[PDB]
Amino acid sequence: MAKFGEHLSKSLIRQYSYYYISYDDLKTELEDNLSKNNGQWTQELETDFLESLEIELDKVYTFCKVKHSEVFRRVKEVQEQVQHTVRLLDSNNPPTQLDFEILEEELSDIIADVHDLAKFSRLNYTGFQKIIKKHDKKTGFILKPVFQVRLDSKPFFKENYDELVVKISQLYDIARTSGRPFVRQTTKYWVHPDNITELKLIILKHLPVLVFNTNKEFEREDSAITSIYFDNENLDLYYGRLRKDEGAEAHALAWYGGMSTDTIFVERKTHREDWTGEKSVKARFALKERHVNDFLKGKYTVDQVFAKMRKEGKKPMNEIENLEALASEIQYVMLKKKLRPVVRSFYNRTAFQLPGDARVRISLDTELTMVREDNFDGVDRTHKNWRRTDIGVDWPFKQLDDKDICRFPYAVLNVKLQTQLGQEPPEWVRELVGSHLVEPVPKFSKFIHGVATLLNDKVDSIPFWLPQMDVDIRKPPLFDTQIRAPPGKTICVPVRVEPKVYFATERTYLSWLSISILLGGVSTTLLTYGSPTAMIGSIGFFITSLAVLIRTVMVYAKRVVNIRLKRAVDYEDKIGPGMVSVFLILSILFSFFCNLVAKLE
Amino acid sequence: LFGIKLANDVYPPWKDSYIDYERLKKLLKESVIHDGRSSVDSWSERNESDFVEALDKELEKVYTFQISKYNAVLRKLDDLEENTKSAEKIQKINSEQFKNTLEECLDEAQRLDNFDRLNFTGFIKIVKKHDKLHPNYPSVKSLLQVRLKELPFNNSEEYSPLLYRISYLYEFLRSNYDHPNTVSKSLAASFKSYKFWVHDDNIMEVKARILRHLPALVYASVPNENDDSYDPTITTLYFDNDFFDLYNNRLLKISGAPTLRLRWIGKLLDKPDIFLEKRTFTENTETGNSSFEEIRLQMKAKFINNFIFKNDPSYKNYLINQLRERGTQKEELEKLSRDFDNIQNFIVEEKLQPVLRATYNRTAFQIPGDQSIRVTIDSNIMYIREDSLDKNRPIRNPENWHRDDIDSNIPNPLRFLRAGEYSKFPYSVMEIKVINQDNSQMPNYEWIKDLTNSHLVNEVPKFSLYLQGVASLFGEDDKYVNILPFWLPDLETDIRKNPQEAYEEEKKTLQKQKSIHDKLDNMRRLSVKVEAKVWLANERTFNRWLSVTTLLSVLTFSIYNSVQKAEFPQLADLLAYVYFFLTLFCGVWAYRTYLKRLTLIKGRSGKHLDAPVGPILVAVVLIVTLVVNFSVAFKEAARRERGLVNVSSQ
Amino acid sequence: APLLQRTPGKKIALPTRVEPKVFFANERTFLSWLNFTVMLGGLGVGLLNFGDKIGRVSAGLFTFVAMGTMIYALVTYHWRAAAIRRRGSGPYDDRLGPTLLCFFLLVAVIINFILRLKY
Amino acid sequence: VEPKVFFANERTFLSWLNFTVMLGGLGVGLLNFGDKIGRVSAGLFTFVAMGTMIYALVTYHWRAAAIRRRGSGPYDDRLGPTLLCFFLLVAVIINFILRLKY
Amino acid sequence: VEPKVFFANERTFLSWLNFTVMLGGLGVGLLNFGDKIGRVSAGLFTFVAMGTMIYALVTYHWRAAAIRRRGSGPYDDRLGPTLLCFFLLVAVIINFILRLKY
Ligand SMILES: CCCCCCCCCCCCCCCCCC(=O)OC[C@H](COP(=O)([O-])OCC[N+](C)(C)C)OC(=O)CCCCCCCCCCCCCCCCC
Ligand SMILES: CCCCCCCCCCCCCCCCCC(=O)OC[C@H](COP(=O)([O-])OCC[N+](C)(C)C)OC(=O)CCCCCCCCCCCCCCCCC
Ligand SMILES: O=P(O)(O)O[C@H]1[C@H](OP(=O)(O)O)[C@H](OP(=O)(O)O)[C@H](OP(=O)(O)O)[C@@H](OP(=O)(O)O)[C@H]1OP(=O)(O)O
Ligand SMILES: O=P(O)(O)O[C@H]1[C@H](OP(=O)(O)O)[C@H](OP(=O)(O)O)[C@H](OP(=O)(O)O)[C@@H](OP(=O)(O)O)[C@H]1OP(=O)(O)O
Ligand SMILES: O=P(O)(O)O[C@H]1[C@H](OP(=O)(O)O)[C@H](OP(=O)(O)O)[C@H](OP(=O)(O)O)[C@@H](OP(=O)(O)O)[C@H]1OP(=O)(O)O
Repeated sequence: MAKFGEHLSKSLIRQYSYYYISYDDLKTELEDNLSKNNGQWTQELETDFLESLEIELDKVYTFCKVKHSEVFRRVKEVQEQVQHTVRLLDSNNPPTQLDFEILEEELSDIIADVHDLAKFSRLNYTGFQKIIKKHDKKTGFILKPVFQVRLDSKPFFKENYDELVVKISQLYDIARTSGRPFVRQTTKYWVHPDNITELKLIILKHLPVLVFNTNKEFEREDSAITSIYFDNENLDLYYGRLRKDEGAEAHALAWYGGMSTDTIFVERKTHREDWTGEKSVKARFALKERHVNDFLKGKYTVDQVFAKMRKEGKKPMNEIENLEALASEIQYVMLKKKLRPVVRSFYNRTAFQLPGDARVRISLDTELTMVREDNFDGVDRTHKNWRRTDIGVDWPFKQLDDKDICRFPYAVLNVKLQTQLGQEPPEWVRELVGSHLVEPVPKFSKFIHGVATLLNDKVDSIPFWLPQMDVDIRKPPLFDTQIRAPPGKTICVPVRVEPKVYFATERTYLSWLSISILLGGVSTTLLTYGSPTAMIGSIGFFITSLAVLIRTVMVYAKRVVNIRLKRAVDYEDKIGPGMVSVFLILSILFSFFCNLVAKLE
Repeated sequence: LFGIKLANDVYPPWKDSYIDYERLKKLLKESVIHDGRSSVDSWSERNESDFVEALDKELEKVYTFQISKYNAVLRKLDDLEENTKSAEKIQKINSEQFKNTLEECLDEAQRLDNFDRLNFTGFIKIVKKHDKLHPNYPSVKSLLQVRLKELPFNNSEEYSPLLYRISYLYEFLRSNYDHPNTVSKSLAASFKSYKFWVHDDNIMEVKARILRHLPALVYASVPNENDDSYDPTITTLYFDNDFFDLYNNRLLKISGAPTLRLRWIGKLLDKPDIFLEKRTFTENTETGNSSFEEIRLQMKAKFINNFIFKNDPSYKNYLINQLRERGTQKEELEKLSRDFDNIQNFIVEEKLQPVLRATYNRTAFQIPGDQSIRVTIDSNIMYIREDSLDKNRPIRNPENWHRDDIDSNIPNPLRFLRAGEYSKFPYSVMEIKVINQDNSQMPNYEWIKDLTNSHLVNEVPKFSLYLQGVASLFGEDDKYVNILPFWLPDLETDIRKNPQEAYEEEKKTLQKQKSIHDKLDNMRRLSVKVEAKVWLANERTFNRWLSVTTLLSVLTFSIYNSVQKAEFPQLADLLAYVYFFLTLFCGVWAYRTYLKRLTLIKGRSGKHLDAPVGPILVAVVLIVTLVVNFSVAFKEAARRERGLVNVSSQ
Repeated sequence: APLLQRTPGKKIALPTRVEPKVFFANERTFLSWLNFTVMLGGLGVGLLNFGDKIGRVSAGLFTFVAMGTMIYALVTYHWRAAAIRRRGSGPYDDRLGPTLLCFFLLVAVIINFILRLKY
Repeated sequence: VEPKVFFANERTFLSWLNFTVMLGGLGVGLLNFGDKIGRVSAGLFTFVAMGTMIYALVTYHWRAAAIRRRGSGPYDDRLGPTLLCFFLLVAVIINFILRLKY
Repeated sequence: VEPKVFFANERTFLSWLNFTVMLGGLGVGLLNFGDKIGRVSAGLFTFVAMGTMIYALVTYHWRAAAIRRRGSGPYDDRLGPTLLCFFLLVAVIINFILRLKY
């Protein structure tokens, strides 16, 4: 797949690049020395290679010690600063959210440095072991004992960095609790099953695995995530999410694990938008399964949902009121719009992320199926229940009818990057997302895909990826406008407009308007001051001015209306220039012709 | 008291050579019995010297017998193997003679194994007792350990080479003819488990060698009601009865011996999930694996007492009804009911009750979706005595399933423990599981082979947390435990090894075992920017609005100052008025929308940065003004053309 | 396909972003040349409809320049639009155009000066 | 070093010179073709145009020095358009009422 | 080919050409309709317009050639705009002085 030197070159951030082991250099030296001596090894070659190894080991040990001391100093200083900040809360000037967020940012930087340093030390130890194994395998001399003693005498790897991560996470939690009153980029990719394992292995060389099990076992049902989505009979919310509207809501009841889980998360996603950009606000609260049905009927009052949360008192009142307002809004929307379960989105998610480090997070969702929950065809799939009890998490649901289930053929890779300004995403991520193992499909939605595939007969507007599900996305290791919407179901792609266009659309308007004024300035001048023969040319200039004004008004009213509603705007003007040129030239001809005919006729 | 067990388990022909454990117990207790009314230097140097002499005689006799019969049966096996060559002699092998020899050899090997087991238990007990009652005098563990080192077979709970040779020779005899079969006493997706003790100083290195191949698993808490400790402490409360039947059966390698425990994480005050787990390892002669079966039930702390003490089948019905209301399928409920009945009957028949608690931290390495290799390291292992065997002063209430002493809100409950109620395990425990589903050899797992033979670990075959806990907490008491694990005389020594000696003295064992394995194989084969840009755009748009305003003003004042010279002064004055109002509106609207958009850019909120009302009204007003001017210039005020009148005639 | 294009090395056709700046540059260039044309044509028609004999004769000297720059603006705008619709580019075609138009405008101005001062 | 910013500065100067040319053209036309009352409207308009051109020249020179030395920084250009809008409105109103009065 | 610098240079030349054409048109309007003083002022304004026209054209060609050679053009424009503003001011004041005198 890749050689170790490439792995070292790929795992650096230009700060540990120079100080990595020169694995390629040692390998080349060993191979060349073996070749030059006719495959043989002697004591002088052994001493030379040992000198090279000792120089590399001293460099690595020195850099590791320097970084270890620096990280300890930073941890001590930030711990003292956090303690002082906590103490200052009793003073007459609280440190406030700015100071607390500065502390949080510094703690995040320390976590990143600790993780990078631990990875660097581990990779260097791996390289040393590989070099020693290659040596005592290729030649007839054994170097494992002596170099093991040297490595023990310079132990850049015997450093427990887990304690540092625990301490910095504790400091971060304390800062977040006591303070409570970068650029983020998330992308979605399709992974063919044949390319799954390899892909997974790559992510396993850079990030650990989150296990939702107390015994750290990989049980079948632990990774299962299920989510029921809610819609009207008219699929109002599906169109609202497809056409990215302001206030577009997505209501779901999700849960984790098998169907013995008694905590169902009521979630709402709201699409907010300003000229700055589009954002999604997610708000969810946990509700005991037993009451979920009643909560959907209005029989379970919001105060009953958060009665014990207030009774315990281990929750700030601001959070309690926020959750109460969220629950009230969700229940009111469900009762008003008459929402019903439509699609269940089941999948198994494997999450890779370093503890306390949010720079790179990866979620691989496999076995993604979407089951039909609604009764729009007259078949009662959910017998007065918020979910279908005919199926659980028993993939691939062999008991379902073929019409009710859409088994998504690929897996979904969700890459979330949180990169502070001034740096860039790590190299391994960059070559992971641009390799042949993934197929970038931005804005893929499991709810939209499920509704479009299962309720296709009731849908007259489909996402862009739907008519492309038969495309083979496998690519060899290293322009298409024929994607036509099916008959009667137009592909919907909302078009977002750059803020500067909002002024450019105005700019040209004024640039036209002024010109029309000039033409009007002529047309009036030849009417109120012009002689009766000048009114003849004023006729043409008047026609030209009116045409220019009307064209300008209609063009830019249409442009404003189409920049709203997120419609595609044709920015090429193929009528205005030619029309104004012809009209102006003909007006000048008409004026000159009138004067000349007055002269000669 | 293990003296009665020694007497009852006396093999008469060897009756002389058993440890006289009662006699050593009497020399130890003579300091209390003798001079019962004078506690002044009861244990003098002469008493210590006599005790060491007696221990020396007992060690010499017992282990001389053990080595003598070990070598004698080895000679018998050599005489049986001398026929494993010279194919002509192989064809002449008498099956009955070989069968009888193998039968006698395996019976003798089993007898020697029992001999060593009880005698080792007795010697360990007496050594620990002497160490405990006499701390001011030197430890007698050294002599026992030295005599253990003077043994041609390392006692580490693995099957002795006797049985390996017996199985080989049975296979050879069956390969020869297998016509009269053999006796029933012949003993032969597979997986294999390795267990190591790792010193703390080596931990950080060892994990590295694991993290090269396997990713580390990070415990992520399942989202719960609060989702609108970095790494927990796993606690396992192991059950057992009064006679310690489960411990004895698991220590004696009886196939199907189960272990029952209650497992959770964190503190019980949090109300964590509690799992009652029955774990069983089965190893049948006809099989070639160690099939593992685990039956777990998620219990509730309210129902545990009645479930495990009163034999109340109410929690079963409660959980089944709850899960059925949650929609759980009928087959899952049937399996759950079967598990409930099985565990309840097991507890009731075996009369089990919580015995000891073990708390540790678990780190796991495994590739997701790949069961081929798993590594598990348990650190910070601590055992707490939770038994109710002391009738006068029970450690925990016999009607309660856990100790209330160490489960309170006091933030150091561990002070409640007294001497003998707790024990800390000094080394980390590593378990490597290899699921060899295929029947072939090991598919490129040489790093496990490196770790196992490395200086960084100490392999302890058949190790178990439960067995070690029982040995450390209840082993010193003869009233409860009468058998001890063979790995006990290894915790006291330093398991660390010299890295240079890894290929000077650790390669001694490494290459000895390597020569053993290759010779075995051989013989078997023989067998921001956006904000700034938009701000500038707003500036320029205001500039262009001012330009349009200036143009309209120029037109306005040009016609206003010449209205008198116009052919139609009334129309010119009306045009000047209209254009003056247009200029005023253009200026005021330009400034107003400039301010509004500036507020929107600095206050970065707002759906759109457009304002079509002003442009539209300006343009329509210009159109209306031009049309009105044309009409007045060609109607009543300037009547020359009602319809189409003007022609090319002036 | 509502603006669905496939990137060179991938298999799924994704929505593509069109850049209106390219069209806006063409519009602005044409509008600048149209300001030239409108102002010169207004001067010409004003001279023709309100000037004396000399002014009436000299009105053509600016009308012709206005027509030349209008034709040049339309032709250049359409050619640039055709270029951007396929590949773009084409900057090395507006050197002799502006120079010739400035030369003709200066010649017309000097000719107007000559008929004004001489007569 | 950066032609684009220099060209933008010159384009801004010429954009202000557009206002100067329009207002000064109206003023000069009134001066050479107007009556007595129009000839002071001419003076007011040409004063506004003169101020606009002088402000444009000073701002152009200052911005040229700034771009030559440091680079960028157009965030301080807010007062000029505001004063120009105010002066345009007040001059237009004053001239209109002065012509209407007489 | 990167004609961004060329396009910016063309935009600057077109702004200069807007200014010069507006000045020339207003001067020609002053010529054919004004009196002797009006004609003198028209001559001055047309001189300014045509001088700035030639300046802008020559500078545009030179800047394009230098961009082709190096990528940047002459930037001695701390004088050009200054002289243009100066001559505009002198022309307006001369017209006003002639009008006041007569
Ligand atoms: C595109 C360029 C034109 C627009 C640029 C300015 C934009 C704003 C538009 C302003 C329009 C001005 C309205 C008329 C101003 C007063 C004219 C007047 O008093 O005429 C009386 C006199 C009357 O002429 P007359 O004596 O032949 O009238 C005969 C009628 N009896 C017999 C009763 C007298 O007209 C003129 O002398 C000149 C009028 C036209 C001015 C010449 C245009 C030159 C272009 C540069 C000047 C720009 C301002 C004028 C624009 C006119 C465009 C054709
Ligand atoms: C800093 C900038 C400096 C100034 C820039 C250059 C200014 C040049 C001055 C231009 C004057 C244009 C005069 C047009 C002809 C006058 C009409 C006339 O005959 O007078 C009628 C009437 C009177 O006619 P009269 O001739 O019978 O009056 C008799 C009185 N005596 C004897 C004194 C002459 O005059 C007016 O009231 C006209 C009002 C003034 C018109 C000013 C128009 C300015 C328009 C500028 C807009 C520019 C937009 C783009 C234009 C591009 C070029 C086309
Ligand atoms: O290319 P390298 O990074 O130097 O490592 C590879 C290979 O590992 P990878 O395939 O993961 O790169 C093996 O490295 P180790 O497992 O020993 O650490 C090793 O093969 P062996 O196990 O047989 O030693 C050896 O391959 P070989 O020695 O057979 O040539 C070597 O490949 P190169 O030596 O060609 O670089
Ligand atoms: O990270 P978030 O701000 O919470 O946005 C989430 C996130 O996806 P994106 O980051 O790409 O937008 C979800 O993925 P997970 O949180 O489950 O890992 C995704 O899920 P889907 O792929 O099913 O759409 C959907 O959030 P949710 O799962 O709650 O529906 C999405 O919000 P968007 O709809 O805006 O993409
Ligand atoms: O008996 P407890 O130890 O106090 O636990 C109960 C139990 O919770 P669980 O369902 O999760 O086991 C109740 O449900 P039941 O099984 O007894 O029916 C539940 O009741 P509600 O969810 O309906 O409110 C809740 O509250 P309650 O104390 O009223 O029984 C809870 O109590 P805790 O908050 O103390 O855990």
